[PDB]
Amino acid sequence: PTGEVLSLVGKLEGTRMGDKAQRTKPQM
Amino acid sequence: DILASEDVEGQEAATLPSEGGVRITPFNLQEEMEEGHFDADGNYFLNRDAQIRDSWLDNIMSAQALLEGLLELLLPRETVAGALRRLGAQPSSPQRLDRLSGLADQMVARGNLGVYQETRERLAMRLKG
Amino acid sequence: FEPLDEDWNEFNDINKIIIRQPIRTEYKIAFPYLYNNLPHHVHLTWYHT
Amino acid sequence: YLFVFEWDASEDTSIDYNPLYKERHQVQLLGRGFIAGIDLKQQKREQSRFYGDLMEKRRTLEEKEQEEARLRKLRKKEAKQRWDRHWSQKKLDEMTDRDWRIFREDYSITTKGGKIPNPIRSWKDSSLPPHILEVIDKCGYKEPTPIQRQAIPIGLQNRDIIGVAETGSGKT
Amino acid sequence: SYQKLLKYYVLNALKHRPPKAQKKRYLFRSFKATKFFQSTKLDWVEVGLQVCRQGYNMLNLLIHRKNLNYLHLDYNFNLKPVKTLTTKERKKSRFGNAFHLCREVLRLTKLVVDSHVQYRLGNVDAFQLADGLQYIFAHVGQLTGMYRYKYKLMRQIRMCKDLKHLIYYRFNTGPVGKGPGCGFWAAGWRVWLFFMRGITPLLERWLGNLLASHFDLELRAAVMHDILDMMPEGIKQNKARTILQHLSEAWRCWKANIPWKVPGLPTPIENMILRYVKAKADWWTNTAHYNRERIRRGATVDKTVCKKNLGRLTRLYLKAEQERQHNYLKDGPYITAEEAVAVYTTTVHWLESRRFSPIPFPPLSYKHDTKLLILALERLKEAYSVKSRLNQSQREELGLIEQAYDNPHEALSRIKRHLLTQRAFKEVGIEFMDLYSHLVPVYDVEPLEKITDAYLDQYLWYEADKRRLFPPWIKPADTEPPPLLVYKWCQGINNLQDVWETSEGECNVMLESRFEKMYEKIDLTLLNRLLRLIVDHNIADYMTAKNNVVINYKDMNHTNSYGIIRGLQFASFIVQYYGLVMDLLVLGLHRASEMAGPPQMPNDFLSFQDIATEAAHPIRLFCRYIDRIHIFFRFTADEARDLIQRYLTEHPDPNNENIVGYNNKKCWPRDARMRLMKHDVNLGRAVFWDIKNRLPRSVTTVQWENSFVSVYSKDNPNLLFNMCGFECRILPKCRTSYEEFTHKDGVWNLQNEVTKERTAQCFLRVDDESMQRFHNRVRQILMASGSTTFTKIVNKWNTALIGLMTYFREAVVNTQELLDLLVKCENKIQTRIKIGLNSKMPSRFPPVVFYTPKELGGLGMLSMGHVLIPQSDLRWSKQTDVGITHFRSQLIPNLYRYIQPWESEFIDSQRVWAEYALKRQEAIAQNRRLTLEDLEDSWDRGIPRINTLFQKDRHTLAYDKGWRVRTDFKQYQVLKQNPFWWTHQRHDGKLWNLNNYRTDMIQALGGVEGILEHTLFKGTYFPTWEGLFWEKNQIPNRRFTLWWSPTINRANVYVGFQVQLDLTGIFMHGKIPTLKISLIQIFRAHLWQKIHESIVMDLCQVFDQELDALEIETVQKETIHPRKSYKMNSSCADILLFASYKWNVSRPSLLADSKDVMDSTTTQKYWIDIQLRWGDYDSHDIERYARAKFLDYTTDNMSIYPSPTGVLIAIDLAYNLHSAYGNWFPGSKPLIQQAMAKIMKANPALYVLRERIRKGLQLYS
Repeated sequence: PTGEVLSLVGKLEGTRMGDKAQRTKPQM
Repeated sequence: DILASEDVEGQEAATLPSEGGVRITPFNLQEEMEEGHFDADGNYFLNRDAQIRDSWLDNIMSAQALLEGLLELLLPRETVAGALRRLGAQPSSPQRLDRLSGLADQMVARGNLGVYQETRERLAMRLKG
Repeated sequence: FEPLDEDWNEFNDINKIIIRQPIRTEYKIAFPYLYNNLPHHVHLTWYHT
Repeated sequence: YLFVFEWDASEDTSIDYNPLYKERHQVQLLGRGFIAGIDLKQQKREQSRFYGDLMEKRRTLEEKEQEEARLRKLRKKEAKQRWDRHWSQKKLDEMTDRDWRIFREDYSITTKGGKIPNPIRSWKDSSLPPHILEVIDKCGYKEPTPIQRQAIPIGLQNRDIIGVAETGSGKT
Repeated sequence: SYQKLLKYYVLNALKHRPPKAQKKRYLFRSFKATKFFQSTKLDWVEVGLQVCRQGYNMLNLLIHRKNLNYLHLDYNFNLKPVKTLTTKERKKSRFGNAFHLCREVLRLTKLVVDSHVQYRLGNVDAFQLADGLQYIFAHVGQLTGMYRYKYKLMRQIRMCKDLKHLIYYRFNTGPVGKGPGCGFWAAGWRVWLFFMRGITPLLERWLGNLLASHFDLELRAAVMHDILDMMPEGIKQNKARTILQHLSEAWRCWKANIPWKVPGLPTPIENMILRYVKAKADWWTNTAHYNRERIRRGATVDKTVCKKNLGRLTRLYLKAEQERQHNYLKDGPYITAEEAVAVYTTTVHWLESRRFSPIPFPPLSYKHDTKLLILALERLKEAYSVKSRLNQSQREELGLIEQAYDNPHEALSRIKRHLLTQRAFKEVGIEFMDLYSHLVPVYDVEPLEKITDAYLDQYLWYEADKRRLFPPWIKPADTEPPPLLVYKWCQGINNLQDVWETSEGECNVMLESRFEKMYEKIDLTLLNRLLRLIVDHNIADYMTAKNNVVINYKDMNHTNSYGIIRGLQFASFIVQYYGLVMDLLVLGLHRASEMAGPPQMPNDFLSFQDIATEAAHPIRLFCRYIDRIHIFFRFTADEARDLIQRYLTEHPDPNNENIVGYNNKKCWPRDARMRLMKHDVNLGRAVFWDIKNRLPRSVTTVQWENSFVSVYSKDNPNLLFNMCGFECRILPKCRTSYEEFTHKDGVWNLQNEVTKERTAQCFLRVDDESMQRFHNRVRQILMASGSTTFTKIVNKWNTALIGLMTYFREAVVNTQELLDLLVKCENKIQTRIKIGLNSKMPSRFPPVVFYTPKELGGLGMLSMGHVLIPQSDLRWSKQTDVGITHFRSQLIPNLYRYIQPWESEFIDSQRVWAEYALKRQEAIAQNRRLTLEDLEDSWDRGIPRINTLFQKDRHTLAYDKGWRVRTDFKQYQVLKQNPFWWTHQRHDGKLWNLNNYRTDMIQALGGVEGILEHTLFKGTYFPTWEGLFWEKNQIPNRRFTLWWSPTINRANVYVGFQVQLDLTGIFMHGKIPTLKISLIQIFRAHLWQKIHESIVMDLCQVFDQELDALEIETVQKETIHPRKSYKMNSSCADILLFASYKWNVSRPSLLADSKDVMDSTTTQKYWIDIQLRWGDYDSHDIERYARAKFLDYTTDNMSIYPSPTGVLIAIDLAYNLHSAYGNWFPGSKPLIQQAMAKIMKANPALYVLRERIRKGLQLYS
């Protein structure tokens, strides 16, 4: 963990694209 | 833009370099202005002239008496080096060979070069004139 | 050693190639001109004593 | 068809999953050739033990006795050679100066001076008077410390001693 | 080790060459004839001692030759300074590396000699000697520091290490197990002898010489010498001050493309001047092309080099443009009369077949002139809304624009008068946008002409949208983003009649191409003749005579007579209508009439009347983005065979040479890209030739080298196309494996409209050009100066990352090289900040410095990568009246999971717009107006967004037609780069949401209290965070460094090197001048000693009052040394108490510990010490600090205390903590707790410290 951002190749198995994406409510 | 030594508001002197093996920072920006310099916003820019790179530094008796002694220790028509050869032939006489080598080295150390290929008669002419 | 991307043609059709036994590197080294494409700077080894 | 002083394991070659190349079936050369440097008795142990059967099948009936006599001569030469044992299975009268020097090297002791005497190997092998041995036996010292083993003969030869060791190793 | 030794042996065998013939070499024979040398016979050990002592004497003479009295050379050749150096003493100690190399060689030699001296004294046996020589040649690198001085020597170590391995195991079989000793030192001896063979003459040469734009300038000097030396003295004294004046003037006139001519000049000296100018011009041209080819490949360079090279190639392209315009004015029109009449009558027949009505001039009042003029002024002020500081020529432009706002009818009258009258125009300036790969022009127009051209642009697009001038296959449209264009193209490929059935030899052909030199080959007279059919003749003459104007670059003026001016407002119309004339030439009138359908009932994009007119022709899909065409053919067997026969009739191929030169997609694997079967290659050649025959080369030109053909047949499993930056591979379900259904990103599942079953799969990738453009943008971000703050660089990085991801949403996950490039460029951006902090590279650095949002004082960085938050960085602490409480709260969330895909957004958009249509139909019949109650369930859902329905500017933005191609052509008018060129927020809405990213960023970083431990907040004495504000987008570098000083200046960040500041106890790890300049300003005027003495005096005033309650007879303030406040090796007592009769003392316990059991060791003297602390993030626990300092200072022979019973009080100033540890007499512990509470709440010296911290951080509340 010496900084060192790692590549995302092969590090997504159960994570989708639409997950954890939320929308806003109409204001007033 | 570059900052001077007057816009620093509170430099002080360098009391002691170290205590207990820990190096003490001298509280002034003199050495930082010697190594590099400042801009108007307070960034630092360092000089980069280190060509050799120095990889260890990055991480820290009279001459007449000499001639009389040599003419005493020589036989006629004999070189000094030949006398060394004969008196070194443990040798037969360690002490006189030691004395001869010492007088030869005291003559070499005074600037007289090539005294080994020197006969007795030429040293006698040197002592005469 | 450090080194000193081909399209599908009519010539390298794998439907024409019978794959029976796998061809290895020592086959290319013992016989440098039968199984090699672009054999530039190879040297011919001794056969047998 | 489509700095680091060690060498890394990723630089290795011959990582090939072939039944022919992992077991490359090295030669033994008529049971006569030997691989150099690797121990000859160990090479005779790790052999296929097949050509020995070919020997004892194809030698003459007198040649089995010839092979046995040659092996007995070789074992006689080996027994003349070994007569270089370890000091734990040797006696005191046969223990040569090289064996005493290896015995001094085993317990990490070294001595300065001329003609250092032989140290003590055991209490049954020591040379103390028997009443001192009885007192030491009653005190409970089963095995001597090396400072005892060296300083007791030098202490009995009336010599001045400088012992370099720390407190708690049996200097007293 | 075997394989590497065999590698070295093969290299030495291959690199062997026979030695060169020479005279036989005898150094010692020439040494023997000299009388200064004698010969003798000596033992080896004696001469081995003589050589090493002579080498020691030589190095001693070389040390004390430069009068260096402070360097001591040990007898084992170890060189050490005797004291701490200064600046000049480090300058005078700069020897070459040959010195230290000879030092280490003589050290090795003395080890080798003394190993035998250890033997011949009777210490060791020869059995122990041969092992010792074996360890030396094997472990040179471990016993000597010679490896740091020569790097190629690393070859010599590992070889000697590899020979170390083999022999050992070849020694270690049988009864031999492990342990020291082989004794086979020769193998390590030969390698170092062969090393000394090469190192010897270099060191001899060093001792020998120790003990004893410019090329063009030299060429110009040689030319001037050749000129001036030939002339005699009376002409030498004249032409030295005669030639040099016009010598630069001729070069300047060449650079400005001015013909050089002067009267009264002889011809040979004129030819010499011409040769000088020609040679310097060739040098300058080669230098400019070489400097462009250096920076094209990504090599770093100074910014001034790029700024000069852009001007050099700008001048060269200006000279090329003035050449090609002169070539057009000399060669006449390149188009024949018959081709012009043919395309003219073709346009006539197409406009008669569609019954088009021409666009008239607005007579007096169209009743929409005001809306179009306001939209034109808003588009003109769209660029000037970026920055609030402008130049004077731009202030005049904004003044003219505001005068057009204030009096709109006079502005409309001026526009209409310039339309009806004006035909001459002011000169247009030219500049180039410095893209690293492709030069692109930006034009500068007079603002009074620009307002007229913008109103003309608005009026022409508003009339062209109403009159239905453009067929729907002309792309881009206002309603479709280009990924939606790709998706509708894939659905149009899927929904054809039996497009995948190839059982009888059918074929699919996908052509993509670009009209080469579309903008530069438009004749203006032909443009006027084709433009008079659709608009008024005065409007056509206005649009034609505008292009015939002079273009200027700062010294150079040239008129324009061939090619259109692309930087105009209305020029976006000129691109789109003339390409429709290309639609008449490639597609044909019959097929375009079938695609566009009747004028009374026009067809949709990629739709037809019936299936018979759809499949009755092979030309059955067509699309054109601005210059790139994309065509799709369906062939039967006999048509394809006849087309191949018609191709091979005029162009035979006897050797099948059309395979070599076929453009093919290399980003896909070989089973994925096009297989080059001979029938398919011949069919693609036939298709491209049949398309090329329909276009006259004087009008436009397509090229095979920039085109692509993908053929699907029985022998090709898949189809390919590049469009809108997307690489697309279509692959059938029936031609592949079974049902398996593994969900992957970047995969569009294609289904039929009628049967609604899955028929094919579309695979998406990002092309190479977009990745190279992104890497160009990364390199432009990396051209930031050192004075630029970090927040601007992070904002540019975030802008580039959003502009990449929000266009390439689904395709980034599919490609892996872009995922590697993003992480690599992210580490380069982080390293750019890490070097800007300190010049030395840190071992570790937290991501929480970068990814903290700007509201909490951070940079607000976006994340595309796998970054982990390690443990013991999410722990935080708090102090209250009962003591100190600690609390404990992982990966940083990324951007791609917080963005919707394309396909689900398209399905959601279709569903919400269908539901909006049904609710609108139910709302009209019930006499009901739609409100926010009926549309709160589909908020921010759909392309375009539903938010555009509730805007105030409905009647204004409803009149803006043709905005997408204008938004794309904004890049030719504004000098800044344009991210989000494919969208506009007022029309399509906002297509993403980034507040969840900040929410999960605050949540994932341990909370606000977990973040603020790194931020020096507890030194500022603010009880809450919510009542605070920053002094005002950007943060300075000094304030950023002073803010993040608790997490940068740590022991595990800059390992090993630590120093202490003079007047404080602040320990700096490494050195940071940008933090030292703040630490001097805050801690000035002996503030550390003032705080220490203030706490001492306040505690002495505490012990002065309440005297009889503790049985104190005398309080004493000790004579504190002025260096005691910051010395930390030892300490002394500060306040001493004398007991009246006797006191009981307890065991040493903490300040918060109340379990006190006192012993019988009654003492009279009691002592109190005050210790201050400046801590960091990993070491700020004041309780264990007080305990460790008490157990250190009371258990050493260096500190002096008069009493064995006392207490040590430790105060951390970086977090404002305080604790105590030691002995206690009765009544003292709650008194000292309340006293230290009152001190930490009401010390004026601590108040001065905290207000100086708040002044330095510029943080208020």
